[PDB]
Amino acid sequence: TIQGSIVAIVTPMLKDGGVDWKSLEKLVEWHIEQGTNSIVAVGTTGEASTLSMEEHTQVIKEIIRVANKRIPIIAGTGANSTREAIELTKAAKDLGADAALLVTPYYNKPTQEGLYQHYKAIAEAVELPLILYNVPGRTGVDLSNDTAVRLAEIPNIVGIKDATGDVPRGKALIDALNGKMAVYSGDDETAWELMLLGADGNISVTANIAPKAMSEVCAVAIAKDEQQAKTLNNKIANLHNILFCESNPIPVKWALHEMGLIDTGIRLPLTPLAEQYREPLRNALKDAGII
Amino acid sequence: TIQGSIVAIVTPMLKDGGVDWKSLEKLVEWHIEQGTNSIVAVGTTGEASTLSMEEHTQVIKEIIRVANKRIPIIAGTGANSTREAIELTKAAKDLGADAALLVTPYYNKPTQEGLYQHYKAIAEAVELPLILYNVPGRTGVDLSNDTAVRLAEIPNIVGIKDATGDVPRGKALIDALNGKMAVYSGDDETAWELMLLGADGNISVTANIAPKAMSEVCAVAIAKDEQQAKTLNNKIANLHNILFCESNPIPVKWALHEMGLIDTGIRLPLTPLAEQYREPLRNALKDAGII
Ligand SMILES: NC[C@H](O)CC[C@H](N)C(=O)O
Ligand SMILES: NC[C@H](O)CC[C@H](N)C(=O)O
Repeated sequence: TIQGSIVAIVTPMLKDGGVDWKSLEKLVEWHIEQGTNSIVAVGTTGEASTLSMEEHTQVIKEIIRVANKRIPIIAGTGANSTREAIELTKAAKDLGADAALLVTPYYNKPTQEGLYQHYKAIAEAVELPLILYNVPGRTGVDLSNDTAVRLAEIPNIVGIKDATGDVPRGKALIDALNGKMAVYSGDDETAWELMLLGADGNISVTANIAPKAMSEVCAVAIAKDEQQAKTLNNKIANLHNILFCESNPIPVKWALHEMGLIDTGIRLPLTPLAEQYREPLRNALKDAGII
Repeated sequence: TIQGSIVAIVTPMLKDGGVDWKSLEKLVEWHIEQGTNSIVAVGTTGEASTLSMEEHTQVIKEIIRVANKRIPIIAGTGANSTREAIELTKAAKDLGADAALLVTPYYNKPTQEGLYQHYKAIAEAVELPLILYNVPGRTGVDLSNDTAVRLAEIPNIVGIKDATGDVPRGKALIDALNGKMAVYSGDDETAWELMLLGADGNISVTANIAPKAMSEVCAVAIAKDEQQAKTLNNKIANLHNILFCESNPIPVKWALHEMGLIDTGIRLPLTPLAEQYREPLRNALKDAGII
């Protein structure tokens, strides 16, 4: 169901590290304006890790309050604790979220069976649509294809954000599923292919700075028009790259700063994009005509 | 300054998942009797991840209580949020812990400067001996040896638990430091060796089930008695592989239960040891002469 360009929105902040609400609001209007099809409130890009449970909720609320049921809101509710995860996902449901995005427990390295029990428990406790998120590189674990298929077997588990970048792998998964649950790309670099291979959209980082372009690439990629997917994606490829020259979302948050859309806020352990990649990013933004 | 066999103690649980204060005290009293030099309260092996801040504090509290100041107690105060890490570290300092172990921020993948700043911030915020902890495999990040050496400059940043298993790298660190801060092995398998090369001890998983044996091994390798370290390690060198047949602390918590010391308690996303590894471990234990 949820399709298109789904931007994983940053959580704008002030120089001191407090959430920047006036700037958060403006960004939601701007995505809805620009053609963004949905939004993940407080995902990895949203500095979920450095936000308190209250800020997590406040943001989820604000994004839902400014969206005003105009486009669906997916609430970031992952945790490396099953219990903790149930608490954020219910909070989300109560706040009126359309769906929840739960990354695989990071750092405690659960077994594949633990990964199965973890999600099932969450699925049977809060009646909300749930979208799994696999990004081994960050978590320390890797939700196998077979595990994903066992889970698509659960009422409430409706999709899986796939950030491997491993396309044929992503393809195997989409095929094995036969439409039982959605798949979205969690890798901007190869999202156009994944969607061209039948993925329901991209939970995009690049979409923070180029929402129109992206939703256009998504539309035509889900539409199965190979050449336009390539042709329009190519206009923004350089961006999928330069936005990870440092850990996401260090750069995109600097990208948005150069765009004049947010202040330089970012919570430690994260840091402002290193002075070294600031001209390199500034040009890439100019080559793409975003400024 | 704290040296020898340092056990990352498990956090015993009842079938329902709540802490087993009865058994926890027994294990603390039994590690002291066996020869364990220090305990790490609520670290990875102790499920810091699935215990609330309330429980996190209760456990450091109880372990500090029962030890009665007979051995030093290190508190696992790590978090991937700087502000949070500071709160966890403060509570430890208030509870009366001797030092604090802080795994590098996990999952948000900070830059090396981010790592430097993060720890620099905790050191200046809390007046307490601190022990860095690097385990790329679970965090998605790698505290470079050069960042570690930079960080050794900071007054109360007094050591680093290297879990890489990368011995050459390990010695190169021990060398560069020239005593600026203590180095511990975060890897049982190669600990005996790292210690022969200058390391101040092992923050050991195996010490959970073979405290006396590890205690023996730590001492002799700290004495630089090569053959002895080697000969004693052998007694247990196979237990270093079996305790990780699944994600630590999954195997270890079983062993302790097989040793009739704790109940089957373990929190999701983690699970009881998979049946296919139960006999194998039992016989590895029996071999070692533990059961
Ligand atoms: N308070 C919100 C929540 O902590 C954010 C999740 C973050 N990854 C963490 O476990 O710290
Ligand atoms: N102390 C509660 C806190 O949520 C612990 C979870 C944290 N992600 C950890 O690895 O320790």
